[PDB]
Amino acid sequence: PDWGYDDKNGPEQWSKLYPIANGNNQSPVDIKTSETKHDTSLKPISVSYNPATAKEIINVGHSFHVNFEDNDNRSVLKGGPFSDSYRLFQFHFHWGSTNEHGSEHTVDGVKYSAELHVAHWNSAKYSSLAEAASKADGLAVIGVLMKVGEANPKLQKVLDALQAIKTKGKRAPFTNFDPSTLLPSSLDFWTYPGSLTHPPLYESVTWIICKESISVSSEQLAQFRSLLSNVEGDNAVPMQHNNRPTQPLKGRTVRASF
Ligand SMILES: CCOC(=O)CCc1ccc(S(N)(=O)=O)cc1
Ligand SMILES: [Zn+2]
Repeated sequence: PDWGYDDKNGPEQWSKLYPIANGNNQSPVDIKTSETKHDTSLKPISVSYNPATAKEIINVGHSFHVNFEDNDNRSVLKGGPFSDSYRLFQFHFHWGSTNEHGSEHTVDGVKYSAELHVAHWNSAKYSSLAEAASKADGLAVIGVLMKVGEANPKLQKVLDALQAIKTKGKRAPFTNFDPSTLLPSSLDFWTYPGSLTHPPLYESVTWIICKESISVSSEQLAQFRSLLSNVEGDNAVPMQHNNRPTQPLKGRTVRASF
């Protein structure tokens, strides 16, 4: 690809190939709690995922993705600021070189070790992810900040699957898994209109950021960074980091459900 996270093809240079990178609805962002606007119009978040929709895990070079079958509404997200039902299709993570950083969103300037993203597309208005991907109200992503600490047992199945997709392009069946089990006990959240955090960077994401974080150990994070960005046979190139710096809010208002 013509983009990555290196010095030459990293976030700082993405605007040269993708001008929208300097847009008005870019993500992630720093959430300043003193400036958040509590909205009583926000309903609780509701997630109902069917473990049978889990499909495959893929090493995409810069990260790894766990995709789900999205032919129907067996797995959906509702409530919050949505009136329409959003269909789950994937979840993945972002992390940094060291524990000091790794998350994409930040709260009051505080950076966490990694971040979990659970993505969905508007199947109420659109017919496919491809169509919805570029629509202002096309995507919905739940972001969960991961604070380094005790090992998180709920990450086990995912972590155990990485040894099968070590190098770029590798992919394997990943089934019978319900990602709602990775979410924090409380679903209080913040929401704002944003975008994909990496190319194509479409400003089509309604973000749902959980107030409560989930844990992850230094060793578990080591496993993410142990993934390789090269194709099998070439010299190993560890996947050290894949988080984008926070972007300018530019007038946007972050709403709180609590
Ligand atoms: C199976 C096809 O998968 C996709 O097209 C995923 C697109 C995609 C969804 C969400 C995000 S993020 N970082 O903004 O949460 C990035 C890229
Ligand atoms: Zn992401």
